[PDB]
Amino acid sequence: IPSPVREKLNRLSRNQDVFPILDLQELVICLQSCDFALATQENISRPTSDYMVTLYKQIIENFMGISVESLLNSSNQETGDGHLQEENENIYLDTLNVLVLNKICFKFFENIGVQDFNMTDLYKPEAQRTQRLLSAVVNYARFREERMFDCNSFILQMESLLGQINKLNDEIKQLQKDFEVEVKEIEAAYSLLSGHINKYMNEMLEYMQ
Amino acid sequence: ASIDAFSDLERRMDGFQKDVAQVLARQQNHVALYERLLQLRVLPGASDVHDVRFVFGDDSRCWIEVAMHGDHVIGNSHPALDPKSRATLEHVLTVQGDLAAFLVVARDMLLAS
Amino acid sequence: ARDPRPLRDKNFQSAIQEEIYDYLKKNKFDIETNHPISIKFLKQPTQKGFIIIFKWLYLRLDPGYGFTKSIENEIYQILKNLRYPFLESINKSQISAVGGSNWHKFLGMLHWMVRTNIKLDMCLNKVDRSLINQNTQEITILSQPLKTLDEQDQRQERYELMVEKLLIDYFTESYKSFLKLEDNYEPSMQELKLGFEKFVHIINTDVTSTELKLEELKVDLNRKRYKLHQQVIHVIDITSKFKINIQSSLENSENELGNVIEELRNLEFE
Amino acid sequence: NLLDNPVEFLKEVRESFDIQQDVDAMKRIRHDLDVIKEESEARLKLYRSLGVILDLENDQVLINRKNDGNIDILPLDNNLSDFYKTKYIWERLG
Repeated sequence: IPSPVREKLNRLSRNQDVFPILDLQELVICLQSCDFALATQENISRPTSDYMVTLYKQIIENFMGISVESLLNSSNQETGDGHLQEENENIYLDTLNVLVLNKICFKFFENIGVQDFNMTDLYKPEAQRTQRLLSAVVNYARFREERMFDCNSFILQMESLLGQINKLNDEIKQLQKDFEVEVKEIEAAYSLLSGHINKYMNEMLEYMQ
Repeated sequence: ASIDAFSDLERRMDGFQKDVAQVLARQQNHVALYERLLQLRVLPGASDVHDVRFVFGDDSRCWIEVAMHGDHVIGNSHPALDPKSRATLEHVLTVQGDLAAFLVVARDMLLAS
Repeated sequence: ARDPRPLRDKNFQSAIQEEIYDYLKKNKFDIETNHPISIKFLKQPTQKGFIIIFKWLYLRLDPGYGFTKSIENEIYQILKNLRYPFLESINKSQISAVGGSNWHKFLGMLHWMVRTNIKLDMCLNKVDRSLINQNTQEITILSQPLKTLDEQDQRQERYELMVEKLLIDYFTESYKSFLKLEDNYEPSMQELKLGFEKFVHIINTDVTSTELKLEELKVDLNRKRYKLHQQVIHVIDITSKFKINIQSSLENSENELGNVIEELRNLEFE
Repeated sequence: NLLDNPVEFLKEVRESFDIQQDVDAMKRIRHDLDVIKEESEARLKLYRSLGVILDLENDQVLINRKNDGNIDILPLDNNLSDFYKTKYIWERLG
């Protein structure tokens, strides 16, 4: 008297894989069209480290709108830690940065259906994992592009309101520029005359002493 | 670019305007004036051997010419005068040697004649 | 490239075992895994218990990593990808039985991981604080009474940054529902509408602020111009009177002296 | 509310000065003083030697032909001078 089995806890694994896997040529065309010029079929098929590090940085800055430099900056708190004693060494640097980059990808991919991003994907990338991850990314980008018309009313309201600031700020800089020019050009007509008057009296004095 | 320093130039205007007034203070003729008050003018003589000619009155009614080079006693008069009037005037320039005395007396003789 | 720490020193091993045990008990090692922790165990360990500790620490550094069936064969590669600064100093032969004489080299690697974990939390706080800083972008420029920056439009680009931060939140959440075969994003949309009203109210502050500042520059320039104009009037008013009086003086002097010279040379009777 | 065009206004002031007119004027004024001075000089010493001294500082005329300063003065103000000043300036002489 045996009992059946629900294999499809792997449907949940397929569920973790709900986003579509894109063919190599289509995946790259879409990635390039998102203005990631660095992405190529050749490099992505044989991923190397220091290439993936550069390429990954470009991707994160676009979808997150942040500065990697600012990221390096925030890792190094200016004051408040360890200032009295150096402990004599520049070590831990970059190692912490490498794990922080790992975390950034991990959190993002959790949001788009990938739960197991890890250091191999960054530092010894492999073809199937690489295309799987990027296909989830593209599907997310397409969803964002596709659904971007949901927010156009907000954009239009924002553009109206931003227009009022700019129009008001344009008037302010125009008015403040025009008055300073007007003042000086009148003063030039007077400044010429002021030198003229000292000159006139000085010549007349030549024949009075 | 000049401004606000006008008080410096204002001082120059007020100073120069009044330096002008000092230099241009109206010098009086002192000769047109003296002739106007006294009806007495000093002109060169017609006969330049006798240098100085004196004209009395508003018109050419009375006049006389005198050398005034040294001991100047020259007889000459538009209203003719007797020798006695001419001798007294000739002594004031000779035995008195006073120009001022000779001048006041001469005009009295001429205007009355 | 060798590790400068004195791993072989036996005094150091005795000291840190007590210090390590206290930390391990506090962070629930003996509870999360059934394996108990003891000073004796940290004195000389078993290989089985070491892998439990290494995996527990590394998952705190790299939670998505999928460990293979025999962790010993990827520890070197893991350190290589991690850019472990002391990789050359660890020989591949002693990973087979770490509990032997060379346990000190592997205690120090584990200890270094603890220090990295400690430092990572500080890093995450700075990232979090950076999030706080991004929480500043939203609120720090707007709480300037008035800002100082080369582009009044840069405040604006910051405003756009403040706005864009809302859509990334909005679309990120909507995408989660889409992948769950869900299509209703009204929860996300209502939250976006409420946040945008805050924006409208706050950017309204700039419109109202800028309008009032603008009306004050108008009044001030008109009055300053009037004051400056009065300065011009005074110069022009007394300059002309100066010149005309001297023109009169010049004219008066010339007529004065011309008539005198005519009289001085008019020796006629007339 | 004022200064319809301050730029033209200032221009007129520079154009109303004219240096050469006044410089030319200065040449003529200095020349005229010399002509009056030089052609009055010989006569002016003759009138000075007469004893007739003139005060224009204080609007009166002094006479010093009696070896004293007690000779009565004649003011220059509020006067006819129409055979008026001349009578006084002939009766005070001797």
